[PDB]
Amino acid sequence: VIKNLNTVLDTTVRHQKQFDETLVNFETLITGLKNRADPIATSVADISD
Amino acid sequence: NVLSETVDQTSPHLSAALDGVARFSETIGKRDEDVKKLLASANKVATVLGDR
Repeated sequence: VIKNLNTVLDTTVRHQKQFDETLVNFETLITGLKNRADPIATSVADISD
Repeated sequence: NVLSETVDQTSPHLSAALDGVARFSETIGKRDEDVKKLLASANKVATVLGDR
């Protein structure tokens, strides 16, 4: 457990800057999509129809 | 007298506790560098998680 957790943690630390930025970027993207979810879902359904 | 009574009562149950504590303490004690490196990397990742 210690060895494998150390491996995963050092892999994450190597990209700590990107791992930190991706949370904020994903939150911004998902919030922006949620604020227009109903038109987006309506449009997807209309495209399929 | 109280110390004598305590040592008389708690002696038969002491060897097993000593053996178990020694084994479990040596589980971590022979991995000190690994444990400390794990704690440092966990500090970094957990700080990233907590800030966001």
